[PDB]
Amino acid sequence: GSSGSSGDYYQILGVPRNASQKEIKKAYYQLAKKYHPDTNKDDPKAKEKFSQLAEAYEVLSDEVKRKQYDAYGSGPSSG
Repeated sequence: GSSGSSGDYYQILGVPRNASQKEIKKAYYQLAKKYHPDTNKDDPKAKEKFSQLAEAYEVLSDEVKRKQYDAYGSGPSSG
């Protein structure tokens, strides 16, 4: 129960583990625009957040990456 999870793309984007291709796409853009580097001038942390998004979608949007990630999507990081 560590306050603040990092790694689960589903969380980064804000979609359920059983999201839909449509939701994944729509969400990705929704978040991206929200955490845009342009609007975020005095936000050096954002630049990092946005990067996470793109990477998240790339995998999800991809059936291959999503499938593999679906099984290899575990957080063994002690907690």
